Amino acid sequence: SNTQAERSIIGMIDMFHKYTRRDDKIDKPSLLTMMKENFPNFLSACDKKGTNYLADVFEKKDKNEDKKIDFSEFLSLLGDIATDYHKQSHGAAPCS
Amino acid sequence: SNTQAERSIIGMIDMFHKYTRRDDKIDKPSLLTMMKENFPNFLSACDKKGTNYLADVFEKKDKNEDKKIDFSEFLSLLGDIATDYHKQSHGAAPCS
Ligand SMILES: O=S(=O)(O)c1ccc2cc(N=C3C=CCC=C3)ccc2c1
Ligand SMILES: O=S(=O)(O)c1ccc2cc(N=C3C=CCC=C3)ccc2c1
Ligand SMILES: [Ca+2]
Ligand SMILES: [Ca+2]
Ligand SMILES: [Zn+2]
Ligand SMILES: [Zn+2]
Repeated sequence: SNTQAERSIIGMIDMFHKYTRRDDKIDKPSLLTMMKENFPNFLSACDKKGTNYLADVFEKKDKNEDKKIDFSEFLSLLGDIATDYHKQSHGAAPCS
Repeated sequence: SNTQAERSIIGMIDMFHKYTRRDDKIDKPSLLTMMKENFPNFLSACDKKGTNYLADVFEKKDKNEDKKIDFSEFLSLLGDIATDYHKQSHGAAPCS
């Protein structure tokens, strides 16, 4: 009875919870695994452009420098991926 | 060949573009239609709790007060919906 958009939001929370530790936050090796497992085509587009997105993603998104990615910082990471796909839809190259 | 997570991000951009005007932004009646069409179960949970989420969503999310919701403000709206589902998964009531 949920719509495609509601299922996508619910699945986003469930995806976060595949990778969290017991403090409900994602550490660095688990964040890189999450990216490889869930955004491999995005990552491959970046590599084609000469960008290794995994070299700096944790440092860029761990905004409070606690060495963990909490749910708010995870939303910001999904917002960056979504913003790259929105620029592509307007004719930008991937991973711009 | 895209994963479920990549399909969800792509579908999010496509959903934004169902509702934009020619300036790539969503006006107020189209934002309310988008919510009714895409998040009806979320909305129904809010109504059960006595909250009419559509009364104030535009005013809360139009952060630069230009009377349009641009892609950045649309991501913030999806982040609020996702944060409510993340609190529910931790045992909060819906639409808290
Ligand atoms: O046709 S599919 O490629 O299988 C597809 C997948 C997910 C979608 C998410 C959509 N909406 C979202 C809402 C909130 C967060 C992410 C996507 C809309 C359409 C979608 C379509
Ligand atoms: O089994 S389903 O209910 O049909 C489903 C639907 C969408 C998902 C999105 C997922 N990941 C997302 C990534 C980015 C933005 C939104 C969701 C993960 C699992 C999902 C599962
Ligand atoms: Ca952090
Ligand atoms: Ca605005
Ligand atoms: Zn959690
Ligand atoms: Zn656009």
